[PDB]
Order: sequence, then structure tokens, then C-alpha cells
Amino acid sequence: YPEQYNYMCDIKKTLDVGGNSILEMPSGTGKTVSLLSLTIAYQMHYPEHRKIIYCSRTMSEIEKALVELENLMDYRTKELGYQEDFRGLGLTSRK
Amino acid sequence: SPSLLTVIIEIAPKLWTTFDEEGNEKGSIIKVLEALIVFLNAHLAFNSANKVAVIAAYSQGIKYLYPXXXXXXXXXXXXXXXXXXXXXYRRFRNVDETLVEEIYKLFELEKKQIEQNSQRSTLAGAMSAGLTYVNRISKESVTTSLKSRLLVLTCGSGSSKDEIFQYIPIMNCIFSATKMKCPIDVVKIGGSKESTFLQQTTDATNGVYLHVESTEGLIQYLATAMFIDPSLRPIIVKPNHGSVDFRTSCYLTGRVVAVGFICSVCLCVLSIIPPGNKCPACDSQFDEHVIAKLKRK
Amino acid sequence: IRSLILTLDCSEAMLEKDLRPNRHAMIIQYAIDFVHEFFDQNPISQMGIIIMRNGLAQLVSQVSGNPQDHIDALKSIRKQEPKGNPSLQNALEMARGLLLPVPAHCTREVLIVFGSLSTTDPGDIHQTIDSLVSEKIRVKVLGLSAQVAICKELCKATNYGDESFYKILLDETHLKELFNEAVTPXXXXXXXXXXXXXXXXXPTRIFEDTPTFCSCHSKLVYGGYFCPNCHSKVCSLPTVCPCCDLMLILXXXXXXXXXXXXXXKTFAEVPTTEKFRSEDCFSCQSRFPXXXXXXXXXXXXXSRYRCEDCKQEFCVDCDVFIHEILHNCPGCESK
Amino acid sequence: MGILDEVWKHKLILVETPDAQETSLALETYRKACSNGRGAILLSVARGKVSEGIDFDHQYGRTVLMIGIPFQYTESRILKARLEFMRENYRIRENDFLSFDAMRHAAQCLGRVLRGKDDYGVMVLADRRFSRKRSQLPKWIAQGLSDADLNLSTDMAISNTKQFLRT
Ligand SMILES: [Zn+2]
Ligand SMILES: [Zn+2]
Ligand SMILES: [Zn+2]
Ligand SMILES: [Zn+2]
Repeated sequence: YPEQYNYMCDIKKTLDVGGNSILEMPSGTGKTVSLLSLTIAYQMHYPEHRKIIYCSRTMSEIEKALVELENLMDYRTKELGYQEDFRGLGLTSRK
Repeated sequence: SPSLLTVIIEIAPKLWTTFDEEGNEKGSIIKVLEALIVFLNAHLAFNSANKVAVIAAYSQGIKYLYPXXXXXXXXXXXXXXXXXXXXXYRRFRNVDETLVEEIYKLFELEKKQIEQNSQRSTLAGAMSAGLTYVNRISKESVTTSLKSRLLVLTCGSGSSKDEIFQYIPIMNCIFSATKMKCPIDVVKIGGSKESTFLQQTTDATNGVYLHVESTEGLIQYLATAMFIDPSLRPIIVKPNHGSVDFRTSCYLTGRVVAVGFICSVCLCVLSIIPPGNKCPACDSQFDEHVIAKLKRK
Repeated sequence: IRSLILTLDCSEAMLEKDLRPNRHAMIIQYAIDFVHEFFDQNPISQMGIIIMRNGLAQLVSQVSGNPQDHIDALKSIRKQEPKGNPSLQNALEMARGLLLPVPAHCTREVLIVFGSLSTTDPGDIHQTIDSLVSEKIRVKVLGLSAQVAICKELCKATNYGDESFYKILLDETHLKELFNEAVTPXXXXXXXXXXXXXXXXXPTRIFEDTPTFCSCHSKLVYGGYFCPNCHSKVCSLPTVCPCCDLMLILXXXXXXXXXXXXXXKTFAEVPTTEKFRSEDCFSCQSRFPXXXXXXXXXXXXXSRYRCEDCKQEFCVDCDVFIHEILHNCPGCESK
Repeated sequence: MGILDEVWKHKLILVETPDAQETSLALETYRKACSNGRGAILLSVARGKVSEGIDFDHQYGRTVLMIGIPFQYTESRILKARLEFMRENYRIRENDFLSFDAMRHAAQCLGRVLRGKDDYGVMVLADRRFSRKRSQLPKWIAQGLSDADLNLSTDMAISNTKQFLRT
């Protein structure tokens, strides 16, 4: 979408310049917008440079970030056909 | 009330040749047209404000003899007739003058190309435009609706006046005429031949079929069908008998089959004596289980 | 060919005064006209009316090709009052029991007129939706105002994975538009299956009424149709004869097939300054200018509906008249 | 109980001591209600647990109701200590404590209606103090309660006809 590329161009300009950015997103339309831009900014730089650190507020947003990362890896293994160095860790509760 | 009469003339070069050979010359094309002009003046005098429209069907295409077609081309003069000199309604004399100017253009256009184009039937286009012009005339006259009574005048001559190519469009025209509540006063003129499609159209559109062989009385048969078409059918009429047909025939074979068979979800006419190898009607697959049970019984 | 199963909502939700005078007085009234719209274009098809009253499903009209059986069935519903709740599971399971006598060669259709917003089903309704796909039953639900999530899955899974059949009505004029499209068939892409049907006898028009003859009723009659197989003078109808299971149609099936083969060629509306022809009609005499909005920038422009099959000029009035009934453009029959 | 016997039938009310299994059973049965053509009433707390976030379907509540505006527990020593603490810091006394906190507890209700551009949803807000604050996509029209009953009947039929028109 073109509206998702507006926040993605701001995420590609603040991750390589600013140190902290208060970016507002609409509800139900900004989950995978910053998800793909975080793996693209690392692919534009170095893939073993700065890794992604996600800080949710609930355990559901931890679980919802894992299935979107599977869609990011499925879009990188079907549109490219190459299996790179995988990542992603589900740091949940102890019980 | 007003009564609209739609006369569909079938002018052709083979109809004037069959009437001048079979039984010698039993009447030319202008001898029956004068008696039809006497029947047209009787219909205009039977009721006030009675409209009339004439549409011919030649070999090279259909054309409108009257219905203000010659006046529409003149706006965008006579031919010296004896009917115009006998006075009695100038609207009937102008319709005879426009028909005389249209018959003179038909003889000027009749040549080797018109005789070579007499291989199909122009009655299918005359029935499709005839019901559409009657729907256009009824829509133009909202106040006081008239009684639309179509009177088909098919001249059964030689060549290929009746075939499978014109029976499909006449069947759609008969379903359109029955939906428009218009009676089809059929009249089989020419040789002694009765068509099953003309008998089924008079039974579906609640019309009258008259079989006139050779010629006989021109005005004797014109004063009998003019008393039931313009009327509101108060009687039980007097149409021709033996018109009860099955209204179906095998197009792939060429004969009437009592027990037919459907196609492959296409509802095409097919004989039950056919094996149905991938349905001989269109490009589709047939059922092997239905072919196994039909071959056993 | 077709075996439509009408599913009507007859509950307390139809007691609301949304329509004039209410929902139930217009649903029953417009369905009688839909019976007239169905048996005219499809004289050899079937109909079945199933109401949903008091949380159940009641059969008021048996599956038959006679149109008068569905008229008198709807005249008894307007006398009583629609009560209870709709039951979609009992109506579909009753529609499944009647479409099992319907063969695979005849198309099985289910039309649901759902004006409520909540139903009462016994068991799981998702076990009934998947059963309609296993035996290929095309289900179409007509929902009122708000949408139901059940009818979205019913008009998609039973309709080859395409949700476009669950229509939402908003007016009584739009409700008659749904009865015009449902009267017409659904020539889809299907699943490419084989099709072959036979045993179609012809009815002999008999008019013997002296001591009469009736093989399907044994009563007095003013003339019945004689079967070409068992030679029985039963009732005059274009359906099947009730003595040897053979058809008895005539030109009624030919008129339906002619409408089915009618592709309806619309005439191309070219202007009078563009087609270089005068204002004339191939069907009648349209000698008036079409466009006349501006001064001379539109009045001289006009429009002439030139049918591309014979290059004949026409108007906008006869272009819809030739595509409705008879043959599409009368200039096609002349070469 | 006419809505609890002829409309929503079953009742899904979130208690003050909401158990994790009770919140799990009320969530699954709410998905079982809308997947059977029934519909249920999810009586939750805007200040309570489970802020949700999962929707993008017709199984969720298409119409979300809010009882007034979200408030905070006042007359407490924890609030009076943080009031004078932020009064010396940012001087936002008796302003952001009743508005910025009341917005974020209402914005958790706004994050569930906006479930993408493909799904619709209607979120009504009561009282008159909501006009002093802002909201996500500020396109809000003020009407009465009985007036919006005829507006939502139109919005539940226009959105069913404009879905295939904008595609
Ligand atoms: Zn076929
Ligand atoms: Zn029989
Ligand atoms: Zn016209
Ligand atoms: Zn044409």
C-alpha cells in the first residue's frame, strides 16, 4: 500500500539518522508496516549488524509478532528462493 | 375504438412466377393488391381513427411500403391512379399512391441480384421489426390504446422460403407476439402447402391460419378474416383444422422424432436413435452412464 | 433443468413495519410474481416452498412443475401470522431431502429470503453448509440490511469459493430486481462435467370431451395430452407424463432455449455527426434527434444506435426492445 | 432480560476478579456466538485486564459500546503523591491526569474498531467531555441516542452496498 510506504520511508530515514522517533500509526494497519522495514534496513546495511529487539506490552503481541515474522521469512524464501541466516526467539514466560 | 392492422406482405419474384405458371395466370401481383386495397378501405371505414401500416419483405431485404416511410424521406406528387380519381378518403388514396411508388421501386430493383438473393426468408426480420414497430407505435400513443392485430401475408413460392435458419427466429418472434398479446392472422398464399411453423404460430399467438391455394377469390377470403382480427374475439373463431403438431424436429437429422433427447446441458433437439458420441450438436462431453442405459432399453 | 427451493422467513422478525405494510405482506406478495417469472421462462422446471416458522421448517408446497400449486400455497401463509424464529438448519435439511430425488443433470438451487437477524438452529449449522457442497447445491441468501456471517460462508463455499451471491436488499424496488435475476439461470464455469439426457416424448393435443378420459385423475376433462409412449390421455402439461415417466413438452422448451441462446447484441450508439447517417430506425421510424441538450453543439450531434451485425441504424428505444424479446435486431435476418 | 433471551441470549460479563480461564472461556464463546448467527454481549472493563487487539473479522463486535468516558480512581494517596510530583516537573496539574489518562483507556477501545480498511465498525461515545480531547482519525459527528439508531441502520446497509462499489 502507498500509505504503508509513507511510514516505511520515515522508518528508513530515522533508523539511519535519528536515535528515537515518536511515530504514530493507525489502529489495525501498522503491524507489518514496521516489521518488513526492520528487516529491509538491516538488509540495506549488514545482516549481522544491528538485530531487531521487540518490546511488546502483552504476551499476545509477543505471539502476534512471531506469526508475522514467519510471513516475512515466507516472503523472503518464495520471492527470492534463498534461505539466509534465520533468527527470531520467543522469549515468553517461565511457566 | 381504433384498430391497428399490421400487414406483412411477402413480395418475391418466385411468387409472381408460380402464380403465372401453376394453373396459367390466375391473377398477377397487382390484381390481389387491388382487392387488398379494397379490404384496407373497409378496415378504415369500420372504425374511426383506424391506423394502418404496410411492411413488405423482398428478397434483398424487408422494406416499409406505407407507415409514413415515403413521407419521412420526402420531408428530410402522385403516380396517377384511378383510386385517387374516385375520391373517398384522401388518406386511403395517399396510402395507395405511396404503395404504387414503392411497387415501382421494387420492379426497378428486381434484377439478377434480387433473384440471386431469394434464397432465405425475410419474414423473420419482418416479424421482429413488426412487433418492435407495434411496440413503438403503442408507446407513442398512450391515450386510447388500439387493438394490434398482425396479418402475415406469406406467399408460399419455390426456392427456399421455409428452412431451419428462419424457423428459429420465427419461434422467437412467436414467443414475442404471444407475450405482446397480438394475434397473428396467418394467410398461406401461393401453392398448396401448409407449414407446421405457421400452424403453430396461429395456435400460440391465438391467431387465424388461412390456406389459400393457387389464388381463387381474392376478396372472398379478405372479407372473412377482417371480421375476427379487428374484433375483440367475441366468438370462438373459425381457424384451419389439423394444426395440432409436436412443434419439434431433429435438426441434426431432418425428420420429426416422437421421442427426443436433450444435449449436454444445452437443450438441443436430438433423436433418441443417436448414440450421442460427445453430443452431436455442440462441443461438449456426454455421459457414458446415460449412453449405457439408453442403449439397453 | 432447474429445481429451485424457495426458503421463506416466517417468524416474529417479519412482524416489523419496515416495508409497507410490513415485511411479511410484501415477501409473500412479491413471491407470487416470482412464480410467474419462473414458470414462463422455465416451463419445465421445478419449485419448492419451505417456510421457517416457530423454530422449525414446514413444507407448504410440494416439488412440482404446476404453477398453481405454489400460488395457493402462498395464499394460505398470508392468512396466518408469522411467529417464532427462523431455523436455517431445519430448512436446509428439508431442502436436502427434496433435492435428492432431483438428479445431477437437473440443477439444484436454493434461494433463501432471510429478513431476520438471528436464527435458531438445533445442532451445528456448519455441518449443514459443508453437506451442500458435497452434493453440489447452489445456495443464495437474500439478507435484509445488516449482514450475517453465516450467509457469507453459505453463499461462497456452496458457490465454488466465490462470495457474490449473498445480496443485501434495501428497497421493495430492489427486491423485485432480485426476482428477475433469480428467474434467469446461472450459466457459470461449472466443474466441466458430462451431461446427457434422453426419453423426451411428445404430447398429442387431444380434444375428446364426450365421455372424457383421464389417466392421472379419472375424472371429466375437456381434452388432455396423449403420451407418445404409454398412450395415456392425462393432464395437458409440458412436464413429464405420470404413467411411464416420459416428458411431454413442445415449443415451450424451444422458447426457453431460444431465450437461453439469445446473446442479445446491443447496438453501438454512434452520433449522427460521427456515423454519417440520418436519424432512422431499423425496427420502426425514429426520425427525431437523440441529443438536444445544447444549442447546435448537441442537437446536430445526436445518436444513432448502429447494430454491428448488419450496420443498421436504430435508436435507444428499439435497442432494448430487440434484446428483450424476439430476435436481437431485425436486420440480422436479411442479407 | 429481553436482549439476554431474544437478541444476545447468553451473557459475557467480565467480573472485577477476572480469572485467566474465565477470560479465556468468555473469549472463545464470544467467537462461538458470532460463528453460529447468535451474537453476544461482551461486558468488559475499560480499566480491567485483557486490552485485546485481535479482530479483522466479522466474529468481533461490529458495534462497540462505551459507557460514558473512562475515569480514574481519585482520592488516593498514590494519585495525590504523583499529582504534586508532576506539578513541580511539568506543571500539568488537574489536566493530563483527567484527560491524557482518560484518552489512553479510551484509545484501547478505539484500537479494536479500526481493524483495517477492509472491515467496517461503528464506535459511539457518550457525554460531551470527549470533544475537548483528540482521537485517532478525528471525523466525529454528534447526534442523539435515538437518532443514531436510524443512522446505524443506514450504516449497516450502505457499507454492505458500497463494499462492492469501491473495488
Ligand atoms: Zn452438449
Ligand atoms: Zn407417459
Ligand atoms: Zn426506433
Ligand atoms: Zn443487426
